[PDB]
Amino acid sequence: MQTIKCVVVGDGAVGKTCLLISYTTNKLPSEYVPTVFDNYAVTVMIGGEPYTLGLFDTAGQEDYDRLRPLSYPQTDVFLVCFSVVSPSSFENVKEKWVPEITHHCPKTPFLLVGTQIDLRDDPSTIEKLAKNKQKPITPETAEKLARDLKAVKYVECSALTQKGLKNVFDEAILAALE
Repeated sequence: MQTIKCVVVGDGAVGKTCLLISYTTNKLPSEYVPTVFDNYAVTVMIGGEPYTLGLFDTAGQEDYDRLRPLSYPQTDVFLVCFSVVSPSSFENVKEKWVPEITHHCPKTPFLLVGTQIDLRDDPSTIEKLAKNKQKPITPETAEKLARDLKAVKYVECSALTQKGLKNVFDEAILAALE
């Protein structure tokens, strides 16, 4: 019903910032991409939809320091992000972190996302990597692991695939209803 907070957690470090500014529709072609300040609170309206969605990023443990409280969730929508390249972040986020998130509560809406798309690029990093090195892990591979359960969304985001995290802000208002 009211603005809701959301945080992004992934393997080690993911979509540090470029992800936070996704909706910003900055798109690589644009030099704009300040990372000096971490964003996680922005008020934007869509076609007459006044709401505010907070978004986190990298920060592995998202609390490297254990001293901090491990209880009292400050988010209602869990956003998992992994770089679309290197089965490392993919195999972990959806597998190793899933149980960590599940422990917090029985079941809750889960949005699936990725970072640095296919290696901060996709067109100049796929051909340069080598056809036999492309080893993509999103198209269907990602859908399988989501199906293993039942996330919510299914896409990526990286100064490009931010064709979702953009259309997400609007979906965020839907989460507030819950």
